[PDB]
Amino acid sequence: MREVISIHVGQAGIQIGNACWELFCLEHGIQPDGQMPDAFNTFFSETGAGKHVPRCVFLDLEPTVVDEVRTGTYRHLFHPEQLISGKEDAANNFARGHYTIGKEIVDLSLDRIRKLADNCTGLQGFLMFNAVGGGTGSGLGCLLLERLSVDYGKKSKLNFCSWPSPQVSTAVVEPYNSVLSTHSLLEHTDVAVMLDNEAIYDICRRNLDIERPTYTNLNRLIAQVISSLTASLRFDGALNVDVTEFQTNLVPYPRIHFMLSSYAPIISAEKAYHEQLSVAEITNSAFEPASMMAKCDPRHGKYMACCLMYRGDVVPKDVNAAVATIKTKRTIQFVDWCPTGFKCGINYQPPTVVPGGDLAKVMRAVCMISNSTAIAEVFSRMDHKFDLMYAKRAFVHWYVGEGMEEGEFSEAREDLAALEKDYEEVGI
Amino acid sequence: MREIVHVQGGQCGNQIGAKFWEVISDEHGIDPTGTYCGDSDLQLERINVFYNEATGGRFVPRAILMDLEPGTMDSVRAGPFGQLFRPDNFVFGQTGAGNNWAKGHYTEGAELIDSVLDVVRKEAEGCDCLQGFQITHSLGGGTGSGMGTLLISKVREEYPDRIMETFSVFPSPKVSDTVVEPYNATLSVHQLVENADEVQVIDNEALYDICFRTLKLTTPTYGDLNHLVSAAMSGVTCCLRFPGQLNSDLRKLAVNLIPFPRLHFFLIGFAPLTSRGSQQYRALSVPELTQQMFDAKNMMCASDPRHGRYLTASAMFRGRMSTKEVDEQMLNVQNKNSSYFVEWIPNNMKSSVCDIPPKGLKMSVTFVGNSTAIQEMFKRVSDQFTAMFRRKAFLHWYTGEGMDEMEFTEAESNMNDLVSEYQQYQ
Amino acid sequence: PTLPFNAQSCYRSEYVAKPLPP
Amino acid sequence: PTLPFNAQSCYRSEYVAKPLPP
Amino acid sequence: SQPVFASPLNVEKRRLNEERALMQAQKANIQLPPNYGDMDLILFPEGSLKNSNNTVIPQSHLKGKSVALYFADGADPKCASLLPFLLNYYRTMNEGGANQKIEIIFVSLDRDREAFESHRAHMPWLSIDLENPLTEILKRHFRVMKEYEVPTYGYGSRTGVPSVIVIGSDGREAQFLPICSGLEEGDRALLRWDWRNTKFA
Amino acid sequence: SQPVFASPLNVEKRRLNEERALMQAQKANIQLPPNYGDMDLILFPEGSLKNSNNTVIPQSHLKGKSVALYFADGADPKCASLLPFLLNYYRTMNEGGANQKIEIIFVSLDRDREAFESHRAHMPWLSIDLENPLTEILKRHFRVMKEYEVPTYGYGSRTGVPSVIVIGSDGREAQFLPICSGLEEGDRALLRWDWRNTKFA
Amino acid sequence: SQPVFASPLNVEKRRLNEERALMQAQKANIQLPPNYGDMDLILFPEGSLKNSNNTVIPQSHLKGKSVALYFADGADPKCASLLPFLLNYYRTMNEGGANQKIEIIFVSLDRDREAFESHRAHMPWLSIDLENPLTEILKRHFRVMKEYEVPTYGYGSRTGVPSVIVIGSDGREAQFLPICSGLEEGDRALLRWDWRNTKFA
Repeated sequence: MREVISIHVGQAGIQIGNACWELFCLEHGIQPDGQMPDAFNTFFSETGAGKHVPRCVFLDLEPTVVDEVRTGTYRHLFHPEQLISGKEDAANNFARGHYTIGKEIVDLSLDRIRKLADNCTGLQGFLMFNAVGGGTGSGLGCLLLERLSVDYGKKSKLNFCSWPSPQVSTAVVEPYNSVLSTHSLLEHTDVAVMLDNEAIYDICRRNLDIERPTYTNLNRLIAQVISSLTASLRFDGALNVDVTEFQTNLVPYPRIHFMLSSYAPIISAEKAYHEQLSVAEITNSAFEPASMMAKCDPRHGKYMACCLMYRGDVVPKDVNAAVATIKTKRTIQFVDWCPTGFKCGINYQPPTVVPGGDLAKVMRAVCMISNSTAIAEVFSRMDHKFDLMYAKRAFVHWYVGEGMEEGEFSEAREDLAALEKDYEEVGI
Repeated sequence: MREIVHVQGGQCGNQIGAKFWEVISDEHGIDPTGTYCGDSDLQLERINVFYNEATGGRFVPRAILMDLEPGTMDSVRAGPFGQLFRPDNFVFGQTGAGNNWAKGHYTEGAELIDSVLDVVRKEAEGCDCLQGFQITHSLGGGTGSGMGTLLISKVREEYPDRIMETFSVFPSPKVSDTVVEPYNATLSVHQLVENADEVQVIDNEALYDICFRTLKLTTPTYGDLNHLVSAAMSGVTCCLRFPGQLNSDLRKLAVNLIPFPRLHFFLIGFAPLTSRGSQQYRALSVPELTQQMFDAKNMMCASDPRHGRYLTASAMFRGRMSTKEVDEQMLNVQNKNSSYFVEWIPNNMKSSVCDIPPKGLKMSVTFVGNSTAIQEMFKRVSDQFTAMFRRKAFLHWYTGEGMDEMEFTEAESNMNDLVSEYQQYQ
Repeated sequence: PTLPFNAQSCYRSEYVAKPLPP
Repeated sequence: PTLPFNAQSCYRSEYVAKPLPP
Repeated sequence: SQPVFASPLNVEKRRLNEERALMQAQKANIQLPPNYGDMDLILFPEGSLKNSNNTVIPQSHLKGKSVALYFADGADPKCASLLPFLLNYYRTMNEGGANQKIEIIFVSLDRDREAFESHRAHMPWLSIDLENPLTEILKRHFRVMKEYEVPTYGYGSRTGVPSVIVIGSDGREAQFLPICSGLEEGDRALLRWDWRNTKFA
Repeated sequence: SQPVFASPLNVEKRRLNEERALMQAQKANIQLPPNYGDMDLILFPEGSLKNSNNTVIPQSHLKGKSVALYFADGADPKCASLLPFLLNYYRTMNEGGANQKIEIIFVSLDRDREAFESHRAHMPWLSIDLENPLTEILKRHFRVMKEYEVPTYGYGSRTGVPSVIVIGSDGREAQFLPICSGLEEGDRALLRWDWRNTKFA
Repeated sequence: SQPVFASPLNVEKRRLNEERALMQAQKANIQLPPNYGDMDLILFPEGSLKNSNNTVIPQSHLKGKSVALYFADGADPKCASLLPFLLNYYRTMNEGGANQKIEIIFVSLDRDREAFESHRAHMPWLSIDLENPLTEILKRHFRVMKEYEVPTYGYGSRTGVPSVIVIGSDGREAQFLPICSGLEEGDRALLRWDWRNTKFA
């Protein structure tokens, strides 16, 4: 009846897909098997006698990261065809993942997608998780969004882009991948949320005081965001916020759909039993630049619009008493044509703690999503790192020789340059 | 799934390649007899990459032995882990190339090539889907350098899109046995700059410096030297065989480390490396690895990288470790030594994490650097080439087999322009 | 003379069949 | 054979959690 | 008279049940010889089975669980290869749930005592002792055999080694999982276990 | 069937509980074999635990306290390092209230009687005697070993000595203290203890 | 858990009280484990204390008084020096008023019975016999050690012999009298003893 389809593409999408589905299953009380022995309907199906199969697809061109999903604990939970695999990777290459290797895996993708999305109409949309820096994450990621746009027009296509960090990249061909994707992520994606990697790394190193996180500690924190995102979709709410609600509220014009994130509180068990997590306390920490999930200081930008989702024992009254304080604060400021700039959400069911995790069992929480002018720096930084490389044609022979043509970089450059001209024009 | 076809050329390639199969077999728990011991999934889950079932329980490697004289592969058969190889994968020669690159390439390579290439056709195509090849050879020798490279030329034409990496051991700087060294080395490079994809250079004198100055072995035999080269080979292919937090195949390495298609000559180090005396005293950690790794003492070539610029580097880590510690050290290295990294590219390094370490070590790292300090390698071959090509010393051997004098001049220019290319980015 | 192998992965250490939500 | 170390800090000697007055 | 006629356990069953039928008929319209439906069988005698601590459990303990016989030889490469998957499968299926679902009996094809001990020490499931006549009896009953030296009575061999056959209370076979068989789908044969429809009642 | 299926306490528990389930079933659509929820076991017999004066306390003494096992070896440097921090934590945490909070049991991986008593002289918490088979049974239950000497059934080492394991009433692994683990907080990990939710009820 | 948690006497206290609590809970929001306020022990049994010319004195006679334990040695020159001052102090203080206010119970750290009787022949206050394990459990409870020979559970040696410790009802130290302590006021620390507050109820 009421559905939203998850699409995971690439390395990053699969790994963060794993941690997402662990929490979704755990808080809905379904086993490794899939039988809990109608609030779940948005995420899971009904397959006979009390058996729930998730409404997701895993895409990767290499088998070795989807092998380990088919091999571990949740192998009886995912339908076998809902994990689609090739035999060879895309190898950090946009060109490979789009034109060469990508064409014969999207036909299997759209078959599984269509059968998993036609059972009921009133589909909210598609969550998409991709690594922009990656090969199949970027290359294939454009292509299945291209064909989705032709088929299902009217319908939300959200994205959670794992964006290159300002200082740590661990890939040298990655400025080419990021610029080429951003051009086509502009045309056929409704909402883009940036999850920078080392933004979350130092958040852990300050708040949780964890010296040795891995990707899985990163995946649990992203999983808590998606849960707080769609809590109103699944559960009872005092003022519920859906996914169609966002696009109208955070996107002033077509080109501008790049938003940041901040979740608070995140404190360990050793400093949570000291803290009275009042609504004022958690909303102050949400707007702090050290808690943003992009490593991009909003002090050199203006908040064009902002969205706040509360979760727990949260009264509507203390929200208004705590958002009015943010409006009067002088360090944070709003664009002139946005006098009012807030969307609020209160959901009842408190955040679910994963055992053996590193968060703490807490009474209330905030997830904040904001559209800013400070986004001008994150493409102006790629502006530099792309003209450094492309000047003397570094790595260009790879892309040309496997199907692309020269001048797709020039077209990607013009659209990125026009995007910077666009954000600077809004901020005036 | 994916398989790597292994091809071993020359006396060096057999003695080096014996130990490579000894370390992979130990890593995957394979008996000298051929069977398996150790009841864990991790080994056999990705065993197709190297091995092949025989339906007697037992495995055969995807290996193609190759030499022009029957002696050197008699020794590898008589040894332990010598029963492992299928005896049809050997290809024999009776004549042999006497350190003469010409008659290795043109005359006595041309009648054995139809036999060895038949073995490759049968074995490579024989899987579901091939990932590529790897060749191990010396560029100082005759059948490692002359006939080894002709195999690469023909396999590359038949299989254009497959990866093709090599572990070539170059001429030494200091002492030069097999006096026709720069003729073999120079003529090999121009054939190996066009028809090869990734090249990892090793010097013998770099290996002997590591032994005598760090490992402190009294009598380092070819068993001990080949143990270390094998540990480098296993490092660059961990991802193919075990899972990890950040996967990295062979093609993934190349597209990062190769900015322009001409320049693909790489350097190799391996950490950790300490004597058996100081094994228990040394604290093993990610910062301790990354500073052992970034050292000319540790490097497996006789070219000091501080004379040049790391154009692009990479580290393939193995072991249970935190990403953030990996991320800080790769950033710490670029922040303090800002003059040893080329400027018009930020963050010159790639990180990779494989979960399963080598057996006995809890954490390790192998290292790949694309430098313009390898210019000083080719110059020291270029002057040595033109020193004896001036006098036309030992040319009748080469020119009596079928070559013209024009090929020598092309090999000069095709190596000097590569020298000039490393100048351009410095 | 080969000692046996004493490693288990990141995967097996933490993705186990968990007990039922409260 | 040995004679043992016996000394501890002034902080731990006389700053311990005393029970509250009635 | 499942799955063969010419088996020692079937002739044992026929003997005791014929005896008991004669006795109750002598006390008393009784079909002599009794119907195989009317026959009641004690499969593992009172002291055949033992857990990993080598203490006997009665046959009645196995109620509510899919019991699978596992014919294994120690030295066999194939059984040595199958063992880790089976451990993992036992792990996962009996850990992730509300009741115990499956249980395994180990039957040795080894030749001597130290081989049997060394092989059985790796196994947490129940096992039958080597010297016991029940091992040979079960081999004949299921016609499991390493290579043909046993005179089969006109039949053939159902399987080689290793084999897993899930069994029922009456001594039949409910499913013969194809490890090395007609289908030859080793280590993927485990996934076909219908523990719902195969219960030791 | 927690934390593992194949552990000696769980196999004794299964045997005993369904033995009693068949007894009351004979005496009387009660589910056989009984659910892990329906099962109850006595973990520490009457004579297991002993205090500083070697005077025995029963298991029911532990009710309402966060109890944790401590697997220790006398001569191991890591254990020698960890002991003073654990003792200071015991001190301060239990002193700082008008209620008992936590308790430690000592499980000995040590060589022999003399060394065990010498090491046990340093601990102010409870202990289990080394000759008692319960020590070995607990080790195989919680998968702690000093190296691969006793077989484990497709499982791994959970940890090494020294280790602190917060336990429950029924052999539940309530939480792992990361002393020498995937996290390696030597002498710092003790602060992770959530004594509030893990009560020996 | 006053003044220590790792005491044998505190372990004995926890045992008795929590046993009582469990039996009461079996018989019937009763707190397990019991509160330290609610825990009660019998400290000196009827056969502990012996007075002048060897007559048994129970605990009942210690009520409504300020009671101090005198941890003393025979051959220690500091003990030989401290003894006459405490004798004069005891005499003067008890004569000075209507009530007898203070009492001293003597805990011996002597080698043997001859030394015990030789030293105790002087003293007129109460004394605990050397064979009774009380004389060592009290020692471990109030952290007294002549020489670092006691297995001591990360304690500090709170005092050296001689020492006097004012005891409460529930075993808590009322006050430390600083002879060989932080104040180091030998033979004049006696005057710091307040007797209004430190009443043995």
